[PDB]
Amino acid sequence: TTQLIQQVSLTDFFRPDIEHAGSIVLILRHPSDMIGEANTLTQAGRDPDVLLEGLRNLFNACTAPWTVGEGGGLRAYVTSLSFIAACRAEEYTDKQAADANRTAIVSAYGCSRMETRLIRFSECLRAMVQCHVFPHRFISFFGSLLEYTIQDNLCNITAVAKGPQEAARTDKTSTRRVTANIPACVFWDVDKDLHLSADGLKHVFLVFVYTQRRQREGVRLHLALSQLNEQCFGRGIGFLLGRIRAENAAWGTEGTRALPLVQLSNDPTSPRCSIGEITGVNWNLARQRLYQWTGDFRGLPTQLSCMYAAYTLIGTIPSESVRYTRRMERFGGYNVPTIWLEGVVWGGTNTWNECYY
Amino acid sequence: VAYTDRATLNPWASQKHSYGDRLYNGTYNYSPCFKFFTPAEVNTNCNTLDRLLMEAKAVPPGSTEMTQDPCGLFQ
Amino acid sequence: PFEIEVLLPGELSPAETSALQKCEGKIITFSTLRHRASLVDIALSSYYINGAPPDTLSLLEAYRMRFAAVITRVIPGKLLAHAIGVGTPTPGLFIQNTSPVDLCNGDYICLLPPVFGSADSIRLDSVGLEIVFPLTIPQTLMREIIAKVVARAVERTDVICYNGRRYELETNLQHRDGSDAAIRTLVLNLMFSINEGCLLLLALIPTLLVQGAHDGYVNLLIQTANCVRETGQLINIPPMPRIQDGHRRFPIYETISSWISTSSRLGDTLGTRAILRVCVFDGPSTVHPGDRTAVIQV
Amino acid sequence: PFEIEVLLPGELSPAETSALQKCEGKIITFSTLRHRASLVDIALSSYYINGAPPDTLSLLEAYRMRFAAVITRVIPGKLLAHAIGVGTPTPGLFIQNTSPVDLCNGDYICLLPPVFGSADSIRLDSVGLEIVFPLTIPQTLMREIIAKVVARAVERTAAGAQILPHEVLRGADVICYNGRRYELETNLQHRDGSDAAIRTLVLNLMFSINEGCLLLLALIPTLLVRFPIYETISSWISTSSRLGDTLGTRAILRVCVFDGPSTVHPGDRTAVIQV
Amino acid sequence: AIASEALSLLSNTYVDGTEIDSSLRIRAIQQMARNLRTVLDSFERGTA
Repeated sequence: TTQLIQQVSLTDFFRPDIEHAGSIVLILRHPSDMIGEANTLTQAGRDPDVLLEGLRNLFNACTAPWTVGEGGGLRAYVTSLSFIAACRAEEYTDKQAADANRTAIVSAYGCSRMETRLIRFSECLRAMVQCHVFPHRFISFFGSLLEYTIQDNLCNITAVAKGPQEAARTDKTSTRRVTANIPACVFWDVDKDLHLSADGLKHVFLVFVYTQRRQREGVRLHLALSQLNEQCFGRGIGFLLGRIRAENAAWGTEGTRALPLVQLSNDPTSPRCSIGEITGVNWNLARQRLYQWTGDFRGLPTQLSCMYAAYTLIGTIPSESVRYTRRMERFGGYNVPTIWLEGVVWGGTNTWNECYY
Repeated sequence: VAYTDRATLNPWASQKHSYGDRLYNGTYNYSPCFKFFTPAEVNTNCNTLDRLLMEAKAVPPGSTEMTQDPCGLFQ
Repeated sequence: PFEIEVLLPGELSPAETSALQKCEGKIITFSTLRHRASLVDIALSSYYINGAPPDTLSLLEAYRMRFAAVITRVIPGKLLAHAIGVGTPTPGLFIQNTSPVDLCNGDYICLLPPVFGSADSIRLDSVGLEIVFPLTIPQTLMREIIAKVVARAVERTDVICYNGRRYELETNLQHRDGSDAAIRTLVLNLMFSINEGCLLLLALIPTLLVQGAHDGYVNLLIQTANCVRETGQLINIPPMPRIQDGHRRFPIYETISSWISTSSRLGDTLGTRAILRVCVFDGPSTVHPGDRTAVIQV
Repeated sequence: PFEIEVLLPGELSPAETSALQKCEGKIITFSTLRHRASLVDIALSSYYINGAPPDTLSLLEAYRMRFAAVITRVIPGKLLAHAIGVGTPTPGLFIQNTSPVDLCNGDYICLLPPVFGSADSIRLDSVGLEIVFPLTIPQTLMREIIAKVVARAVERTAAGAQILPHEVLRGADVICYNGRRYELETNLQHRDGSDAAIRTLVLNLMFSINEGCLLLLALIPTLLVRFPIYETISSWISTSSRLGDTLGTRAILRVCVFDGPSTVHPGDRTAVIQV
Repeated sequence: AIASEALSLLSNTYVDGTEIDSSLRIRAIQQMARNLRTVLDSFERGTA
C-alpha cells in the first residue's frame, strides 16, 4: 500500500543515527546550478558573485572539499528539517524552543566543526535570497525516515514516498510502527489564528517566508497544518503576513508622462497614420512625431521582487478532530519539545505556489 | 500518363504554384477538394494503391479504401 | 475509497423521496468534510452570506472554499456520497450531465453557478429547505463565460455561440460586497505583468502589422485585438535605452517568464479550476444532456 | 490492471521490426482508450490537424486532451502497452530517458515536444508512417525551457526588425542541471525550428503581453507621474486564460528508484511510480 | 477499531512458532474479546 525510496549520501547535513524515526528529510539540488541561475537572474546593480563567496566557504568547511564540480553521485544529497530549523533558530518566535534545538543539534553532532558549518549555511541562505535565487526550487521533500544503515560518514537510508504513515514495518525498533515527529519551533497552525472551527480533514503545507532589505534578509521554514482549501491558503496567509508584504513592496528594489490613448481615439481630428505609409517605403517622415510620450519604465517592483512566501501541499489527515501531542523527550543527550502527528497520508506533487502580493 | 498528347487541362489549377494550389494545398495552412491538392496525402494514397496492386499481382491487404472510400486511391 | 454519509430527515413524503432518488449522479458540496453530516449544509440556506440567498460572485467563492462530493446510489433511508477533492482511490465514477451543452471525450470539467434560466432543483416543503445542484461545463465554456460576467461587472460599476447555437446569460449581480473584490484581483494581476521588458515588445508594433500584411496570419488577430491596432498608428514609442548590467543579464527573460505564472493563475483566481476529466469506456463519443458518463478524477 | 495492445503489422522488414525493439521503455499516446488498436493512432498521421503537420501549440494542446501510455515489451508479431490513466496498478513500471538532461531521485516527470534539436524517431517507409516520441524532463526545468526558447525567437525577430542590431550580449544561453551545461543552439545560422513549429507560438505570446501591459497603461493614466472599452477586456481575459491553460505544468510520473543508481543518463531506463 | 500491529500479528498464517509471539497472539485475541463483549452490549444499552 506504500512505496519506499533509497539513496546514499554524505552525512554532513543529516545523521540517521540521532534523528528520530519518522522525522522529515529533504534533499538538495546540485549547487553548481545556483551560480548558473544567479548570474542570469540577479537584479541589476547588485553584485552576482556574493553567493559564490558564501557558497565556496560552505564546502571549504565540509569533508571531501575536492569533490565539487563533477557530481558523480557522492555529494550531500539529503538533509533534515531540524537542521534548517537550527540554522535559522534566531528568527522563530518561540525563543527557548529554537535555541534548545540549536544547542541539541550542536552537541549531538560532532560539535567540533559544527558551529562553523551552521554559520556558513546561514549566510549561504542569506546570499541565496540576495539575487532572487529563492531556496524554494532547490529544496525538495522526502517522506519520513523508515530505515537506515551507516558504516562511517556515509549512510544508506530509505523513507516512505506516499501513503499511510503506520502502514510500514520498521522491524528493528521496539514496535514496528512510527509516527511523524517535528520540532515545536516550525509548527504553526493558521486556523487558530484565523479563528475558525478545527474539525474534519486538514492539509499540510511548507512555507518559505522571505524578507528583502539592504544587507538584512531572512528566511524561515514553517510546517503549516490547516483545513483551508488548496488555493485559498494563499489568500489566508496574506492576511497574517500583511506587514512583510508591504515592507518588501517598498524595500525590494534599490538598484515618464502618460498618454491619452482613449481620449484621442474617441475624438476625431487627430494625426492619422493609415497603413499606406507603414507599407515600408519612407517609414520615418510618416511617423515623425505622431506623438512623443517621452515614456520609459525601468525601475519598478516586479512580481518577483515582492514575493514573500511559497507553499506546497504535502499531505492530509482524514481522521477528523486531530489530537496532535506535544512533549519533551531526549534527543541524543538533550531534551527538545517535539510534536507528534499520527495517521498522516503523504502524497501530492511537488508544485510551489508563490504568494507575491 | 493517360492522354499522351497534352500536359494538363487547365494551367490555372495544376502548376506547382497555380491559383488552385495557392488557394488550397493543405501544406500552407471542412473542404471536400482537400484530398486532391495535397501532396502529403495523395502520396500515401497512391502508395497504398500500389501496395494493393502488388498484392493483387502476387495473388487483405487493408480490406479498406475499396469499401468506405471509393475513388480515394483512384483520384 | 472515502465516502460521506448524508442523513435523510424522517417523515419525508414519498413524492419527495422519488424526486430525490432521481438525483443519482449529481455533484453536491460540503463546508466541512466528515463521515456523518446533516442536510442543512446541502441546502441553499447554508450558502447565505449575510442574511439572504447568495449572489453569483459569492457562489463563485463558495465553490472554491467548500469541499466537493459526488452522489452515489441512494437507499430509502440514507444518501451515500463520495469525495473528489482529497486524494482517494475511487473506481467506477459516473456523473450526470447538467448543462444544456454536450460533452465529448477528453474534456475537462469545471464548476459554476446556474447562469442560464431558472435552475431546476429539488424542493422540500415539509423540511422547508431547497437544495440546488451546480452546473458543469467544459473548460473553454468556463473561460468565455467568466470573461463576459466580469466585463458586465466593471460595466455596472450577453450572448454566447457554441456549436452553432447561441445562448443568453442572466447575470445576477444584486450584491456589491463581492463585485469590488473581482476588480481588485484583476488589476493586481495586470500590475504584476509589467516589467522593464514591455518596452521591447512595445517597440515591435510597427513591424508587427507589416507582418500582418503579405503574410496572412496576423489579420484577424489584429482584428480581434483593439489596443494594439490603435496604438500602432497613434504613438511614437521613443527608440531605446540601454541596460544597467547588460554584459551578463538577459532582460526580456523575466517578462516572458513571469507572465506565464500570471496567465496560469488568472484563469483560476477569476473562477473555478478544473476538477474532472471525462473518459468513457465502451461508450458513445458524445453525451447528450441528461445522460451519465464515466469520468476520471483529475 | 488495464493494458493496451498495439497490433503489429505484417510483412515487417527485419531492420524495421528490430529497431522497434530498441525502444521498449518509451511512452506513446492514445486518442481513445481500447484494448485493441491500429498503428495510425500512434503515428504522426493521426496527429496532424487541418491536413498540415502539427505545430507546438497543437502539440501542447493534444498532449492534454489525448491520453498517454507506456510500452512494456515487444513480441515479433505483437506489441502491448500499459496505461497511465484511470487507476491501473501497473507493477514494475520503468521508463527510458529521452531528454539530454539527467534525472535524479524524487524528480517529477512531465512531457514536452522536441524543441532543442531534431526529433529522433522511428520511420517505417515500408508501411509509410513514423512514430514520434515525446520528450520528458523534470518539472523544475520546464518553465525555464519554454521561457528561453521563446526569448531566443523574439530576440531573432528583433535583430531582423531593427535596422541596427543590438548584438552586445553575454555570450550563449546555457541551461544547467546536476552540474552539466547543455549549451543549446551554438550557431546563429541553421534556422531549423526558428520559425518552423514555434512560429505561431511567439505570435500569440507576444500579442497577449503587448495587449497586457498596454491595457493597464490605457485605463489608469496615473501609474506614471466609438471605443468599446469592455469588449477588449472580455477578449483579453478569454485569451490570457486559454493561453495559460495550454502552457500548463502538470506532473505525470515520479522517479522512485530502489536499490539502483540515483542519477540516470540519457538512454538509461529507470523504475518510476505512478503519481 | 483494530491496531495495525495486531492485524500484522494475526495475518502471519503460521510463519512463526517462537515464544515471543505465543503470548502476543494471546493478548491480541484477549483484547479482541474484551472489546467485542462491550461492542455487543452497546446495542442492548442503546435500546433503552
